[PDB]
Amino acid sequence: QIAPGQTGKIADYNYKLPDDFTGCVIAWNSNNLDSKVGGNYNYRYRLFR
Amino acid sequence: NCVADYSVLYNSASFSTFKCYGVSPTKLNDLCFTNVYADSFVIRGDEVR
Repeated sequence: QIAPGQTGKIADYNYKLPDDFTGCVIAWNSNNLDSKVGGNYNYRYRLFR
Repeated sequence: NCVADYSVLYNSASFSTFKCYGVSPTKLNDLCFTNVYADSFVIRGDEVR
């Protein structure tokens, strides 16, 4: 859902790219690190707005 | 002959896959149509695309 013109609880609420945005979208899997036991609360988000 | 409220979808997350080819997903509430036909069925996962 991260990209110009996308719709969703991400683009709509917590983090949004401009429709004219020019850039590079990068992602990689940290599951071997960031994942701790049952959950990691250091990373939160806005669910409702 | 009824009232279609599409704001419940965004307030409470339900649909896993939601897309609109002919119109915009968020404008379904602001713009209304005359007759609505819904074809309900079930298919295999790889048969969706």
